[PDB]
Amino acid sequence: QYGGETVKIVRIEKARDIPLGATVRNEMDSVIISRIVKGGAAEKSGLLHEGDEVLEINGIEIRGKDVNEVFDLLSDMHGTLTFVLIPSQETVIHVKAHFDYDPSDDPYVPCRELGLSFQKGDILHVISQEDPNWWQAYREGDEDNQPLAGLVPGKEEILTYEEMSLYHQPANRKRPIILIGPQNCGQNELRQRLMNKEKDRFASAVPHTTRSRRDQEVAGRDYHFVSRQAFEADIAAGKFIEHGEFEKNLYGTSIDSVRQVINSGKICLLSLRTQSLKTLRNSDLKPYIIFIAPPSQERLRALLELREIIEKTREMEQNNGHYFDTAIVNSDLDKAYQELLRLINKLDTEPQWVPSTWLR
Amino acid sequence: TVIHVKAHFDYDPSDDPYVPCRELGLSFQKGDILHVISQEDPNWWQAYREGDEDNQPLAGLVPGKEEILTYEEMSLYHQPANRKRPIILIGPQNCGQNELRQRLMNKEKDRFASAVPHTTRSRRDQEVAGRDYHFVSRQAFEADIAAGKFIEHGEFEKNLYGTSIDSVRQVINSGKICLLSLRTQSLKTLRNSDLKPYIIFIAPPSQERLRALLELREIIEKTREMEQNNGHYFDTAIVNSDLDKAYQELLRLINKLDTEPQWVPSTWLR
Amino acid sequence: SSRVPDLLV
Repeated sequence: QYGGETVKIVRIEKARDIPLGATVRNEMDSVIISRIVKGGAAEKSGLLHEGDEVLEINGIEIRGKDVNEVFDLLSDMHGTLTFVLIPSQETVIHVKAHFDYDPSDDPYVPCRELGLSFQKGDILHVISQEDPNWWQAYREGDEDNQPLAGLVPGKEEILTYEEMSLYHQPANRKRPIILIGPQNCGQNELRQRLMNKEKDRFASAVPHTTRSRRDQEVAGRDYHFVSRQAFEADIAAGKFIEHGEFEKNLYGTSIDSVRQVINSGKICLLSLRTQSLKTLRNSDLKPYIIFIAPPSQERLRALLELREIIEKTREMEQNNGHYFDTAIVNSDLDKAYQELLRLINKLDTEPQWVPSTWLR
Repeated sequence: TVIHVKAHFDYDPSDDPYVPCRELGLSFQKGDILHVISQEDPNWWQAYREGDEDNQPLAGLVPGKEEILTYEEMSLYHQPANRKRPIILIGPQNCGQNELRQRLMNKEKDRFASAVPHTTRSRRDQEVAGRDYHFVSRQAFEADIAAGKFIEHGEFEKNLYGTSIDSVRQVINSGKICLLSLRTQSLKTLRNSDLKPYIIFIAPPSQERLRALLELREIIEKTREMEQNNGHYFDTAIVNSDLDKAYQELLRLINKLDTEPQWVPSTWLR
Repeated sequence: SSRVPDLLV
């Protein structure tokens, strides 16, 4: 009964007419907790988490409904709560704005009661930068009686002029190549074709792993087996472009290994999530970022709800990404591949533009 | 010497009333590249474009809105007890700078002081080279511009003047807060060095009251020039009124700096 | 216009 899955029963105390600082979405036949808003009883108890779901609230089933009756139920009950759930699978940094913003005109915000309008020249407490596209914040001089938090756009520092310079690729120390884009628009096939049709002109970066040494991969041919203590020490030092736990072990990618590959006359290839760029630019690798994007819905459905969400996610990675230096519109595959080879061969006989910092 | 820059803000000169020709615009989109040829003008640089406009000589004018951010990192700061911050006044050339400066350091016997300038004029006996002036020959004086150790250096009758950056620090190491009177072209250096200043802005009043004070042309000129909202470096600004009334705010601020802490950009602290 | 965006409980 009640799904018969890994079930937990939790208790949270709620008064009358008091929001509980949780954001509930509505996707396929189930209700999903989406955010935890600080300063609310949910954060105080520190029990609920994002990604979970709901079965029944105070003994009344939930699955099979929309959000509005859930809202009506929660806005009419007080006292001790009873929730049924299955589990999931910082420090203040005062800032000062330099523009204007007003949520009621922005058709993009992931809620409408957490806007937090503010004029130019204010001061903000920022509490969490966890979701790197929407920060949680408090306006200075109003801290206590908000009472909850607010959301503010996560524009990274972007100037209104810079200083660029010409740069010529040397004879035999070639710049990396770094592909980014949405999750399901054929990056992997492109990588495999590039590494298979041409075999002696590309390479890769061997990662770090804290697993056990199986009897198929020896010393430095496929991994860099180490002890976990060194791994957390390196994370603290900040030597990792990207790192993520998986299966009780740790993976990643270093910065020395990329130098080993780039230091012998080959073109490194990679693939990244949109998070890591901030760490990559500040170093001196001198990357070259390429954005692979899908075309409109009609031709894509020709190629192969899910279409709409993929177009939407494509939209998000632009309008707050301005680093990269070229966009490839995916099409007939063996035309995008030709375009990619054209671009990469172009670098050898045509100088390029880099911010002048990377040379001083 | 040319400088290459890369824009980041869309701008179309179809209507912006501060361009003093109404048709020399060099409209461009976000992500273009400029070829700046002449920057000595405090505003309205002279610019090419990179692209189709290259064939013809451009020689256009582009707004000089120097680098400003979107988000910045700040920090709290308490004033020390023996190394106080300096005070610098900026404003349009006719509103009451000199009056406030002289009366502010004249009615407090030993609480304020001023730095000393470098001068290439003739050495004399009345002006002792230690108490007021810093007599130095011409060639070495001309040398230091290459290093860039000057706040602001003007020219007057074949003699060039300016102030050090070490005289200010020397006065800071004593008591007796030091005052100045700056020019808006020369902020970058004094905001980028480890000096930690405090900038306040003096503004002129509206047409009616100013006309009452001491025809329409100069009033229009002053209210136009007051629209130098190409700064916004400075912390706080006041508005002029009855002259023997501005003290209730000026002294309040300059003396209140002792008690409550202030905000400074996180760079200066570390 | 993804969905009705969200809701605060």
